Amino acid sequence: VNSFSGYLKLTDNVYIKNADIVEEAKKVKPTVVVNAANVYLKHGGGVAGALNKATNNAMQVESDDYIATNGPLKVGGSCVLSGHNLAKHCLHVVGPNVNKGEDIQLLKSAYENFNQHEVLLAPLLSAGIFGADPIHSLRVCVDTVRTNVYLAVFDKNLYDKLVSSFL
Ligand SMILES: OC[C@@H]1CC2(CCC2)CN1c1ncnc2[nH]ccc12
Repeated sequence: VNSFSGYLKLTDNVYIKNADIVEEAKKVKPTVVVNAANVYLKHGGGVAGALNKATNNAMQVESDDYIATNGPLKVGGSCVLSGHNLAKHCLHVVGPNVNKGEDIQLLKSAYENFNQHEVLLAPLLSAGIFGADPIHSLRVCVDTVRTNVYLAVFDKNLYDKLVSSFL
């Protein structure tokens, strides 16, 4: 039993809800919140910009030190950093950005990072400003993640469409 509330159950382990991931994380304070990151951890817009603003830019400060030490992530890769005031840990995961020409096949690799954590609050990777089809992002998530994932979908039109089209 965990403290996630109001989710629709899609499969044995994947749940989905219409919610702002920032407000969800502040309420639940999960062990792991997933960020929709880029390889430079420049948290400018989308989910990443929203999560960072909620930390008063502390996420960006920590991220810049991480990059200065380790260099950029790989597309499809991830790193674990602090969850600041939002969660115990933030898993920064790089889904492909279709608007940069990145291979959509790397989306499965991105979701595989979730399997290293027993429970996560997460967005749909590569959705939104990353330019991939959110219906596709959901299918890959369901077919790749085996740990317990609670998906926060920002757009009502998307959320209702995601639910009504789910196979
Ligand atoms: O697939 C990620 C989706 C796609 C997006 C562009 C249209 C809606 C942003 N995003 C979010 N998902 C959950 N919580 C969020 N909080 C702030 C942004 C955000």
